[PDB]
Amino acid sequence: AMTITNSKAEAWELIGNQFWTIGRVAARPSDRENDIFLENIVPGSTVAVIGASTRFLIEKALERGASVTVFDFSQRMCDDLAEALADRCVTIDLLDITAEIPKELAGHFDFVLNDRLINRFTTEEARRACLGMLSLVGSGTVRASVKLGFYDIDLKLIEYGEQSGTLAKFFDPSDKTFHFREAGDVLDRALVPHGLIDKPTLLEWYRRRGKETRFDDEDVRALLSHDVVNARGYVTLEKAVELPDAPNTMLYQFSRR
Ligand SMILES: C[S@@+](CC[C@H](N)C(=O)[O-])C[C@H]1O[C@@H](n2cnc3c(N)ncnc32)[C@H](O)[C@@H]1O
Repeated sequence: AMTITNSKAEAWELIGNQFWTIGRVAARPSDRENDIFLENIVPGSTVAVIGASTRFLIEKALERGASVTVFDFSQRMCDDLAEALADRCVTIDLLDITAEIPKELAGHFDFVLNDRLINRFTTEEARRACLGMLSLVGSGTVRASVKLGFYDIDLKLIEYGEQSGTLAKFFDPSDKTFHFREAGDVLDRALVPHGLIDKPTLLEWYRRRGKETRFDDEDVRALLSHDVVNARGYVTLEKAVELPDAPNTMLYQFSRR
């Protein structure tokens, strides 16, 4: 019942294992990218993955010898993941990274990884999230990739919502936040192929997904330097790398010590 405080979790009850079985292939890290997420991580390391959907990244983490805990705010996601890994030794917990971290977990991980999870946030949600990741790692490293600029669907959203003159109703240009459930009829028209998941399932997933903010590189930097994220010590961006396969996707490694 943390789905009361965060109704976005409802969006992922809809999807479950479909995300990595029939979802858009490019919407998860490639083999190479799993490897980049994991560099200099060695057997024995404690690693937290936020997003139980990143099933193959989690599986390379375990194969590498790391002690992996997965966090996700959706019960089905946890359940389908625990099913796919029933033979492996791994901890899977129900948690909302934008909620305040349980004290029993502060500074408990060497690494916190997530792939394009920040894209599932609004700006104030993403600020809270980054704080949570930092809270988890204590003096460890956070590696978080972010997809930059607009999604293909965004381009249909602008177009088909301009012609309709509804664009301002569901898109805020101040920080580039979309409200999908509020484009109404435009959403249906703009939907693009996400692997082999069908239109009814997409539409609903989008509608349940709430608001989402789009980021440019300057936007991710502004987020990381924001007072809310530095409220408990100052943050350091150690590096930022443009990923090979994924779509204009920058991976950011940061910490606060
Ligand atoms: C990893 S992110 C998006 C990128 C894509 N799913 C991937 O694996 O590359 C989506 C996953 O994170 C989870 N998630 C989204 N928002 C969350 C939040 N606020 N707290 C915890 N988990 C969240 C969702 O349940 C979903 O499993």
